Amino acid sequence: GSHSMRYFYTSVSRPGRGEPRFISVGYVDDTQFVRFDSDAASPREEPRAPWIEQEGPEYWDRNTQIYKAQAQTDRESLRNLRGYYNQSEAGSHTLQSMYGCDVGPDGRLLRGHDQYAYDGKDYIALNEDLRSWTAADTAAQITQRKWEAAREAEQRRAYLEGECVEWLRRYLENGKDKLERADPPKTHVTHHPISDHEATLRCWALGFYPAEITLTWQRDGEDQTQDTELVETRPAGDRTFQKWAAVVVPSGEEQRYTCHVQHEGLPKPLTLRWE
Amino acid sequence: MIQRTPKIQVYSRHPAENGKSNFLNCYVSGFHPSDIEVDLLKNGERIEKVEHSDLSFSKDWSFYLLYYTEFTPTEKDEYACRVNHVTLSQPKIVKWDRDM
Amino acid sequence: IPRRNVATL
Repeated sequence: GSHSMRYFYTSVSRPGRGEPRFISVGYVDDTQFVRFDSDAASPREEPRAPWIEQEGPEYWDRNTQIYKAQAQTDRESLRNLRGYYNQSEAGSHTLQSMYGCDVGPDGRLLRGHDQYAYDGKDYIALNEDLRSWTAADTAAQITQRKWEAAREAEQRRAYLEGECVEWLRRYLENGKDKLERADPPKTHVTHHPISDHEATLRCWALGFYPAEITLTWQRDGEDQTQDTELVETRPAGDRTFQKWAAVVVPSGEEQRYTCHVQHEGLPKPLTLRWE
Repeated sequence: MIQRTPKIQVYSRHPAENGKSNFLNCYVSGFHPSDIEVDLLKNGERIEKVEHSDLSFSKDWSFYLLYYTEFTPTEKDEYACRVNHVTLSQPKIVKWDRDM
Repeated sequence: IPRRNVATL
């Protein structure tokens, strides 16, 4: 299938309390596989998925040095940024970075990603062409002019089209069923009397991977979108996800309601009922 | 500077059964900035050794964390998640309900 | 694997 690799970096300044805290995490699709935290006792890239543990000590050692250098670079960026925005040197600011590659079933690069946000707002993004930038404002234009003059996009293309795609392809091979085969949800309906005239029907989807899923209630085959309470998809803490959809129904009318489940792991879309 | 209020869900990893070991989760998402305080409470008291996921963020740059602890649900014991954030004027307490 | 990139904003 189609797959993604993404690195997510968060730098948070704390002027007076030392260098900004740098945290990195790496994902393949919805699976986290690495982390680094500048505030750990011995900062190093650590595994967070079983299938990366096989990578040798030079993998871990290279990546650790890259994160330590990136923490220093981000520290410099935050200084430049408070300067560009004419902000106080006393306050805490956030720099987030998100980069990686989307690849199709053939494992060819579909799209490259390389963007930044300052204080939770879009700042600069590499465009789909991977050769030009979109700056959000005049501050971001300073970064843009510098990175154009330095041919930064050209330097970054190499990683997105090369190492990003080849290491993703590697991780996908080594993850095997964990990354390439969808885990279908375990589904059930529960019934929660509110009074003698109303009851809640709750349709559960548990232990599924990846996160993408659709849950809907239907009354006599008609979608009940207006009257469905749908919780945001949430992590189980074991690399799988959960979701539920609930509808309030008149007592004795339960038989009119069906829950409909769409997920990549199911042989076909499921219809469930109170049973 | 963007501020986004955290969304909170409190739930078990598996469907709760009294006297069966489980995981109590507090999922805090959609917040900015990243500075946040999350405590799991048992009968109003802070649970110790509570762990959390590595700080991550969504396509809109909003942060999410899972706070979790091992627990054995019983009939009587009450669990909750207490969240403090710059966007909240009071700490937000969400009670665990095993049907949610 | 993460990229090596030393460019500041």
